Amino acid sequence: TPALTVYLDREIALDIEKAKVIQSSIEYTTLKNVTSATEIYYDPDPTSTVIEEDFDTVEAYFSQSPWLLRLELDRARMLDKQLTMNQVADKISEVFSDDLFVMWSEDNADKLIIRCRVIEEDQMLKRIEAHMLDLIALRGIPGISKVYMVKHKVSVPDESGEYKNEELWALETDGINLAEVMAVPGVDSSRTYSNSFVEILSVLGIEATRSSLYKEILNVIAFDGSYVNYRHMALLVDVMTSRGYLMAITRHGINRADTGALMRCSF
Amino acid sequence: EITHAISSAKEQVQEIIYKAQHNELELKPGMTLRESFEGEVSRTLNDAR
Amino acid sequence: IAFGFADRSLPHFTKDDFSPESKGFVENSYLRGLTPQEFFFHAMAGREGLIDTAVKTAETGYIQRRLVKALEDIMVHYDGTTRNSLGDIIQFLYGED
Amino acid sequence: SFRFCLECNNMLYPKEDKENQRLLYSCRNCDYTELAEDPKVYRHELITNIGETAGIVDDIGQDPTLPRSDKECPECHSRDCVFFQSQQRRKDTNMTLFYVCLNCKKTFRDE
Amino acid sequence: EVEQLLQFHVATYMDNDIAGQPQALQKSGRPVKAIRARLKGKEGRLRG
Amino acid sequence: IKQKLETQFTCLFCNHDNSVVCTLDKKNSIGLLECKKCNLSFQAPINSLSQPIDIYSDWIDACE
Amino acid sequence: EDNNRIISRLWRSFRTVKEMAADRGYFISQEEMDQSLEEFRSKICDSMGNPQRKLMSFLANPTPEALEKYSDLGTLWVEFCDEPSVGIKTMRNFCLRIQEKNFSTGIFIYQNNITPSANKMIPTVSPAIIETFQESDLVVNITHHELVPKHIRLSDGEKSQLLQRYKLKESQLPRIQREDPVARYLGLKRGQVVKIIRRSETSGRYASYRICL
Amino acid sequence: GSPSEPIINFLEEWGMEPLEDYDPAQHTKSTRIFVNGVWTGIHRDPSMLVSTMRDLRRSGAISPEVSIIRDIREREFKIFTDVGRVYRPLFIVEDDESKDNKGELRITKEHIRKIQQGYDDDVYGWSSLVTSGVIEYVDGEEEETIMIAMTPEDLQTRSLNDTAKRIKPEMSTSSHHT
Amino acid sequence: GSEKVLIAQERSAANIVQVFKKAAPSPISHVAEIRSALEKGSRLISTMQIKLYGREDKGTGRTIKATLPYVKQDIPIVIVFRALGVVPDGEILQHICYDENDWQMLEMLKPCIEEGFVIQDKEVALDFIGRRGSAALGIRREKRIQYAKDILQKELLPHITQEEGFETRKTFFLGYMVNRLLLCALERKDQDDRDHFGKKRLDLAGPLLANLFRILFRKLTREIYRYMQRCIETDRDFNLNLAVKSTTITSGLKYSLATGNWGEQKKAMSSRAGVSQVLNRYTYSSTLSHLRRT
Ligand SMILES: [Zn+2]
Ligand SMILES: [Zn+2]
Ligand SMILES: [Zn+2]
Repeated sequence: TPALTVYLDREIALDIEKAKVIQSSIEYTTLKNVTSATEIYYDPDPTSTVIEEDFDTVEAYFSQSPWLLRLELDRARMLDKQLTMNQVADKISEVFSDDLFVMWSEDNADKLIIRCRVIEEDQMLKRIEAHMLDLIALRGIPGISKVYMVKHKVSVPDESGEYKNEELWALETDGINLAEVMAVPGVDSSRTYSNSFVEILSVLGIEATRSSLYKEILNVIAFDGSYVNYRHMALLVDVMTSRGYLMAITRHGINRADTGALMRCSF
Repeated sequence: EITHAISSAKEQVQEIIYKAQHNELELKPGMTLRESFEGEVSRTLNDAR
Repeated sequence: IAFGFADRSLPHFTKDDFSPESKGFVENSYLRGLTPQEFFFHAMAGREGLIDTAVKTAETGYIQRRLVKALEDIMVHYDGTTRNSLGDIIQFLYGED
Repeated sequence: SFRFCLECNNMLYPKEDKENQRLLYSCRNCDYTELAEDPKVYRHELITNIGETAGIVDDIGQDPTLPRSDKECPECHSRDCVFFQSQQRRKDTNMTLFYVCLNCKKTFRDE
Repeated sequence: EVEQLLQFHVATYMDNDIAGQPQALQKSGRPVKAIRARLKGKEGRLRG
Repeated sequence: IKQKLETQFTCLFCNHDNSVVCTLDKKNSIGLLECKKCNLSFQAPINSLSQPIDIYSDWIDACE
Repeated sequence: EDNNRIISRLWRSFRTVKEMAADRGYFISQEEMDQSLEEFRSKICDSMGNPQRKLMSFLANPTPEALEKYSDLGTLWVEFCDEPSVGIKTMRNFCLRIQEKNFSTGIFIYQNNITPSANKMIPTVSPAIIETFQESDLVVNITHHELVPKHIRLSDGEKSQLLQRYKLKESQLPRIQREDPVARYLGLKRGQVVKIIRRSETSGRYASYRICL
Repeated sequence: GSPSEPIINFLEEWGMEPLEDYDPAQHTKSTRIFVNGVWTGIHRDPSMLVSTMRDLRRSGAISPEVSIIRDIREREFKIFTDVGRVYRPLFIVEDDESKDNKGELRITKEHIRKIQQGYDDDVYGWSSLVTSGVIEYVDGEEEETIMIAMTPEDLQTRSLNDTAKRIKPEMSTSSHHT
Repeated sequence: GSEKVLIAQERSAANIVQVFKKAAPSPISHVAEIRSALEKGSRLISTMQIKLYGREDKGTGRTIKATLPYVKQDIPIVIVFRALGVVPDGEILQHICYDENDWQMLEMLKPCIEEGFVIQDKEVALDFIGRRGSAALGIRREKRIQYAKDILQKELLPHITQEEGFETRKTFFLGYMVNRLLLCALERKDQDDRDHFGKKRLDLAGPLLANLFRILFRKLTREIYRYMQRCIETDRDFNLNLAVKSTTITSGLKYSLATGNWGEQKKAMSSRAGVSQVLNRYTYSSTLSHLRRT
């Protein structure tokens, strides 16, 4: 269960609108997540079409290969994620150049339809569709599937000197991507914590990896109400973080030491 | 009183079932309809017990 | 209680039954009297718990053995440091105090 | 619905005749070519709903393990019908029940 | 052939758990207890 | 890309085992069996699911 | 639009590079460290908004305090690369420019990635030290994190005193890889000892020592 | 253990169509018949065939160990006559709506009297009750398409408030149970 | 003098198709397995598997391949279907699927038909099948086809039939298997529960002793064959009793009932141990519980 606990700034943690905006900008969204249906049509006339549903649309918009890729999107998915047709068209164009036409329909229509034309090609269109439904990314950080808005109660000293509980808004993002999340504007790039120490060792360092490991061990110990002294966990996290890298508690990290052979062969 | 509390818990579970089967149940963040329904039923039963 | 049968947990109930009495809710207590369905559910729960305990005890023993084999040559010397058998300093002071 | 050939009994493939500029269905083992009636060739449904109310049987009323309800039928108006949850085995399947009467065999929900 | 047989015997005398070939069996059915199996295992030398 | 493999088959002329090279080309669907001893060459038409055993059986059938 | 966020990321990377140069002991003017974003956009961006990486290269000299502490600190020439794909054509010109102006340490910053071929053209510039850093890895200063403490590069005399007090060799201290971000932030070399002052819930302040490989 | 040849003979005598006369374009609603795993044929009206097979199994012409399963949702008819199937005996409740014995048990006090006496009124043991038609054997697969009752008192609706005894389940999810 | 009791063994039922799903690090998504057994004797014969290749948006062609008994590589369903008897794709799709309105099944079967198109008849299909069925070098086409026919007849689904001229039942069974696999892969039906008691069998003393006696009788037959191979060249009439050794079967039965090792004496490894156990005679309840133990 990889998860990142992102903390927001002070001017943002007390606002739900800015927090929701940051969550929407951080959440990963691709074309496959918003695509509802895809179809392949044979349109020999580039200026007209055979389908009577998109007749008045193309006849008002207009005023190569005959194959046409017609993709119908979901209105609820495009409305909840706050995504428009212009942004999707621009994101498709920025990666397709002039090798694929893009014709989008208005939002006031009954169905969100997008037509594409290519300026033996039977399986080529299927391959192009499979490549589009696996690489076209709209917005967001890659690796962030779901985002949850959590309320954190922090004991802050008041202006008079007394500690009081303050409720702030933080984010919990599924997946691991600290290097790309820390660089997001409006995100506190000094308090973001990650549950995976492997990525911490590569992003921050070994000193932060030791603290993350100690925090994880303390949480695992105290989840069931048990309590263990700090010296034991400190020695445990210092032994694993002695050679500079993460040393496992298996035959790969223990037997790879400069100790005696009689001691290493006893495990 | 224990029997009345058990009957009230059963009535609440039946109401939750009726709300979930009529698209009138609130969706939990990060959970589907069945998962949220099962969690709510388990929480209600634990509170009643 | 998962639906072990066809959309049900026991043949004494109807299909698509999400009632508490058909999903493992023992209404009666030990003094009153457990129904055969509630008795079977309690037996299943006890068997699952016993199997989980008998499976996790060996895993915990293996984890403890690995931790002991990893931490066995650590000894605090007279200079206050915490080093192993090779002499590498793990902590400059035991417990940082 | 993908048809086949009536001569060598084989599947057909879509082709574009450029001399006449039209879509045709032509075989690969012989020289049979017919006219196409639907410009649609391939269709992929991402948010599909097929498999929910598509499987309807006639002997569903002879199963004593299915519970009964007191819903009124919109056709014969009978007080004897069965009901069952959605047979779609998806993780995001709605828990909306579907009712089936023991006369006209009509499927309806409670929305 | 005799050289290969002698090499196989020498190899099985010290290690009977060689992969890619069947192990040396006794006249009863069970394989020969080599010197490698005497050290490893729960009932071995070091751990026993 | 042509696939050049070394098989453990036996030549049907010089009787030399482990000396049969199979060169398959799926772009033109052509298999070639060559011997590294008496130096011969057998051409055969292959497909997309062909294998050196298939062309070996074809050569055996053509030799008899 | 995208140009605004690109210029913002470039300014953040420049501020991180300035903070890294100031932490290593080099003299940085107070008017340059506290540079705002509007002045940065007015000085770097042209008429269309495209920045110029050649106009951001600067030179920093060590402070007198760092010169008294470390006697092996020279000039630091910071140069930003204009080409996204660093190849054999740019590395040769960079090495020639470094060897011509007798630069002591030159920090290289690329845009996209670096081919493995040019990676071999870095140790061949000795005794000059060339360190490569990614732009995306320089957007956020990792030293300002809560879990990342403060590292102080110890001198030769302090290292010798610590080794004589503890009576140990150089292979008995906690090691740290050279590819570590904290090690690369200070330009650590093989044989340097760093001191870490961290927080401990049992005694308050704790002082530890590490050695780079 | 029981052979499958009499089962196939009875199925062919009743009205089972062979596999050579099967076609999905014409038989888009028939029910397949599986005997010990292998597919034998299809039937157009399995409602009468299953009833006749159950009547023959309850009469005595077929061995009581033969398991008969009818999957309506999957449209399958399985006749298991293999060896090693764990089965258990259960009473037979009249479910046919054509007599006054519906809703009650098929076994009455006369069967108990004949069992206690050990003979009929012009040996009588457990096999006699099975061959009569009041107790039938069901395995794990046949238990999937049947409705069993815990106690006979639950077969009929009652008209309490006892703080010492247990509480019976309400069972208010279904309107009427069969 | 020791009281030994045979403990019942819980095994999986035969002549049934069980569909399961594979893990993520694997190019296979669904696997339908069936261990086929003969009706007479109740012994295991072989096990047939059908695997659907193709991960979620990974694997290009989502083709299905079957594993025949005594084979070295997987063979697609189209090849074995054309080698059985039905060569046109229309008849194959009619025997496999029974719903022309559903397009998902047709789209899933399209890669299989596209991959199995180079085979247009039955001769080349049988020739390609026999090459993978553990065939030697030098069988030639005149005998490779006959070997592939014998491989496809027996071994492959023997519970259906074994006589000649009865391939329609095998084709229908293969079509039903493919239809069930496609229905389970389309998320229209849950996977088969392995813990279902309806698909389990309890082999008691009957089938186990039958298999043991069959193995002992095969060993005695081999011994009698070897004895007659030597007591014939002398041109002397044997006394019959001297050719049958009554010690082999008795010794094997005694060993298997005393030590519990099910199998031959020289093959103690890879054998089920613990079939015969010492009868606990501590009390009546202990014996009653040991007599009914699986
Ligand atoms: Zn044709
Ligand atoms: Zn009706
Ligand atoms: Zn040769």
